[PDB]
Amino acid sequence: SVPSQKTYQGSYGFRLGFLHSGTAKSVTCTYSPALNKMFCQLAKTCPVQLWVDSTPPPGTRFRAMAIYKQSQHMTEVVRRCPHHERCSDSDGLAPPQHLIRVEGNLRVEYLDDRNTFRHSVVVPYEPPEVGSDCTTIHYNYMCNSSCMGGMNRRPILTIITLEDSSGNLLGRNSFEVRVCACPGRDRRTEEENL
Ligand SMILES: [Zn+2]
Repeated sequence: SVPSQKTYQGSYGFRLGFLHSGTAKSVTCTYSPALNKMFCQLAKTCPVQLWVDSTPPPGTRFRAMAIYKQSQHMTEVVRRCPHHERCSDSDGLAPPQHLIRVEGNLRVEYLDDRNTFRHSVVVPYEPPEVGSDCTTIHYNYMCNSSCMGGMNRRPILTIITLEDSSGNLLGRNSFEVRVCACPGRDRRTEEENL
């Protein structure tokens, strides 16, 4: 039981885009093109852009789900550590076990899969303003990569699926995530190896 991570642009040319924030110490979120990897801080805004070549149907939704990047951990459900699950950081919408939240959207929906037990967060797709190129969603990651009892220093991927009103697959993309105290420093360091 592991969700597919195969990239699939689909009929609407579904792609992800990210801000070009750089690696100065003050950045709270930064994306590495070379590593296809997002470096972000705990509970801080994480902008992800949805790009499409054609506007998807009314009722289209997009879903985010985390899985472990390493094959020997892939079947394990990614969830918050007991400490953070018990933290008083609720937004009144997200379940306490869920790693990924959506910020600033009251139509957000959260799922515990009854069969796979996977967590995911789903949101109604809205097309960009006519003068805009893409739709920006603000995610929050509610555990650090280094959380004891949670991700436990294990790398994760976030999978974003585009789906129709019936939940049929329309598109898929993914990116690796590290949730850390110093995204800029950590990105610059990880790219040093290239
Ligand atoms: Zn944690």
